[PDB]
Amino acid sequence: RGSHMEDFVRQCFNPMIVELAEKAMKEYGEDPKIETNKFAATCTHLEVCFMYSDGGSKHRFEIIEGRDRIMAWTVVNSICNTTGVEKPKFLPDLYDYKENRFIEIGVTRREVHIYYLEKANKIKSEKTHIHIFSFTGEEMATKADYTLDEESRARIKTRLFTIRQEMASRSLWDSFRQSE
Ligand SMILES: COc1cc(CCNC(=O)c2nc(-c3cccc(C(F)(F)F)c3)[nH]c(=O)c2O)ccn1
Ligand SMILES: [Mn+2]
Ligand SMILES: [Mn+2]
Repeated sequence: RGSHMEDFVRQCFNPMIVELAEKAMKEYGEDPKIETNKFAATCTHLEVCFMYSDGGSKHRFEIIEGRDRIMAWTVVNSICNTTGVEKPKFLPDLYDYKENRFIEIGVTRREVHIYYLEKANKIKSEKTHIHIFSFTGEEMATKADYTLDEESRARIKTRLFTIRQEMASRSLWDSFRQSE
């Protein structure tokens, strides 16, 4: 209790995103009061996922991340049963109604190369698109198909570097980097 990471997450991120990240950690047996770095990562991942869905058209994306585990699996069943795409192994983040594929969003504190390899080895049915962002402004997507336009993607990298900057200004970034 009483971690600077917790008060920064509550001050930096959206109240709804903080609430959405708290439920996800509660449900998966984690405690944002103590597991404060994973609390900051869950909030960051949520925000990026929400800006990404805002980058396309109105009915472009279906948001999977940010729903309770049971409701998230229900909507992918409807997506699989009306489109014909195969059921993803683990839960993804989005679905592309324009490109007809699921999307896996990733935010990393390392080389964009390593994370995607990790995210690719657990989805052997490589039908799901994988998209990595980085806190240093680098990105990395499947088949070089970065899905969105450059302006929407650049907005994501800008916000990511602001979070890393605010984290470092409070001497929190060093603990956040050497923990992923
Ligand atoms: C906190 O609730 C959870 C939930 C799960 C299963 C569901 N998870 C996802 O869907 C997911 N998780 C991450 C992620 C972010 C930081 C650290 C880690 C890891 F260190 F645990 F690997 C993963 N990034 C994504 O992009 C992503 O989609 C697992 C654990 N905790
Ligand atoms: Mn997810
Ligand atoms: Mn993800």
